[PDB]
Amino acid sequence: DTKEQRILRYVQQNAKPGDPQSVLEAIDTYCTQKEWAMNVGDAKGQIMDAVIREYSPSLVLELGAYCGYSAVRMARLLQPGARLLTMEINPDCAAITQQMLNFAGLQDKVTILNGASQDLIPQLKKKYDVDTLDMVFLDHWKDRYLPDTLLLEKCGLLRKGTVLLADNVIVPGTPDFLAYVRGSSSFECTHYSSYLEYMKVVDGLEKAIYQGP
Ligand SMILES: C[C@H](C[C@H]1O[C@@H](n2cnc3c(N)ncnc32)[C@H](O)[C@@H]1O)NC(=O)c1cc(-c2ccc(F)cc2)cc(O)c1O
Ligand SMILES: [Cl-]
Ligand SMILES: [Cl-]
Ligand SMILES: [Mg+2]
Repeated sequence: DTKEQRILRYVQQNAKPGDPQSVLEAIDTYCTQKEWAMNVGDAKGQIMDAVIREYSPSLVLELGAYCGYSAVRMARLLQPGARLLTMEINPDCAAITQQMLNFAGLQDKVTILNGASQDLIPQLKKKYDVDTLDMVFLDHWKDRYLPDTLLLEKCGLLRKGTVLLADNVIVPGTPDFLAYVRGSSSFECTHYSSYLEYMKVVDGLEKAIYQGP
């Protein structure tokens, strides 16, 4: 089996069904003590929590679900009736994410789509009945942050106030995306310095609020 399968099994055997916080704790324990994995982690995850609570978004889009850690993290703080859509290109990881959400009891709040963000984004309006997004969490391939931001705008999915929150802007790094949003009058940016998940290595989140054209 794979690392991701081991993580899922660990959660199933060390967390409480229907208890998202126990799921996050289980994943953090496994990744600290057993095998590292690219979940956003507790350090950055606390910042994410603070952002989600500030904005109380009704519709969030996540790019790059992996095992569902961040989807659990965000969805557990959404208000009743609010929704998360998350995309994952790797079919094995999409199935793990689905099962992780099911175990957490969040499956009614979250739709996990198996596919590439650049193919699925242009379908959101006609196929998934999306008007505009309140928040976007970018955590997929780092060289796709910029192209998919531009794609989101082209598709009419951003509104005044939409919050983009980007993981890994320092490690592995997303230098084109950071230069772009920081230099654009269409975004208001804030940098939240933190640490790479499960590691004593500096990383950060960037928040970029869309201001319109
Ligand atoms: C990119 C991955 C996260 C997931 O993104 C999905 N994905 C891809 N492209 C697409 C698409 N176009 N559409 C949808 N899903 C998509 C994929 O299949 C992964 O499951 N994340 C990382 O590689 C990542 C790596 C590190 C990292 C840091 C220090 C190191 F020494 C080594 C690795 C830390 C992090 O925090 C990460 O987030
Ligand atoms: Cl994650
Ligand atoms: Cl951490
Ligand atoms: Mg990441």
